[PDB]
Amino acid sequence: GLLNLGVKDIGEKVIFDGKPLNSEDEISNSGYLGNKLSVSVEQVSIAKPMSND
Amino acid sequence: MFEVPITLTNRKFAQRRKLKYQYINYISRRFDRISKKSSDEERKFWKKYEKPEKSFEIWRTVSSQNKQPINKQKMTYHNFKKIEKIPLRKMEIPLLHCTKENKLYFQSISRGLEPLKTSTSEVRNYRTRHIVTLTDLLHLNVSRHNWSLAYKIFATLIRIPGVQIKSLWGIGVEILDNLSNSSSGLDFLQWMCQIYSSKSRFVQNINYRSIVPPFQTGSRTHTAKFAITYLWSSLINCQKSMLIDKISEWVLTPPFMEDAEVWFIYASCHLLKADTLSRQFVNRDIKINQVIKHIHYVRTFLKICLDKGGFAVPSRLIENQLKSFESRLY
Repeated sequence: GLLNLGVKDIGEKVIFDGKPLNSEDEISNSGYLGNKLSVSVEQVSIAKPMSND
Repeated sequence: MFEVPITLTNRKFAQRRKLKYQYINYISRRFDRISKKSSDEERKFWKKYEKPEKSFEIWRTVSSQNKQPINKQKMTYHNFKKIEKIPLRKMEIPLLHCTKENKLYFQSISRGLEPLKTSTSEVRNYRTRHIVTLTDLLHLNVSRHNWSLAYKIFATLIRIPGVQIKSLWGIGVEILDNLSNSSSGLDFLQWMCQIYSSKSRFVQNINYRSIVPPFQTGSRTHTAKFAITYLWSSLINCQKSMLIDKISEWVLTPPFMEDAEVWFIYASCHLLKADTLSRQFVNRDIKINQVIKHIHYVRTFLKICLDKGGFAVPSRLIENQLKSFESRLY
């Protein structure tokens, strides 16, 4: 279906930290942003209408 | 003898769990400050752990990255002697607020000595007392292959206020093994998965008494034992009327998008169609390219059974089953 086929065209949303690891004091210390979300959605499903109580 | 579905609560069993789990914590926080140099007191203790909620026991399989080195640092008397004194000397002030048998219970369970008086004995309530009488004869007559009498015990047991999910769905073979003037047994499993089925998250921080996950509740990431029972027993019954479309539509409506066992049975619905329809009784336009869906539904729903977590299937044998279905397709 078009919904599950559509959630993989808008795939990933990534950020990083402002915090450092305090690693080896190198250019790898400058080349380190932190750790990274890659929050994504790989499935969307519509449920037939029910009732909750 | 048997397990009784009671939320029985006494302060004596509630203080002695409030007494023991206090003593576990000081002697484990003692073991923290020796191994490095070498508030409820129960809600604090379970934050170390992860309750299984699919099983009674968290089974950790061995052939993985759960290997471990042996600590050859054995325990002698001189390590066991002072790691237990100062938590016993720090326990001394609430041990007079407790009863005269709780302090005696405590120093018993300070040195091993697992107890012998079970909570089902000394309740003396007259309402739980007829529960414990009716639960045992319920489990006895089902064990003794007696069904008209167990159906009378179980109709009386569920009408007493205080009973639980425990007795309800497990020994509902009494409708399944009656089959004389029956309500077919599967209408009761439909009663179970219509009122108890909730998709709440297992919150794990509250201390669960009298409701236990692995065999009576149905949270997220844990399909209920009675929900998947109503799946298999309504597919075996669905064969034995020879309605498959009535359940193949019905399984389609929940997206149980975590567990793999409901995807095998959702493949197994179409596998019974591709075995029943592939007869054709000739000795030819739509019946050939309808089964070509039912082969393709078994193949894609078996792959998503493999896509989810651990539930292995004989997918080498099923393709020997499915190709034998193809031999009459051609």
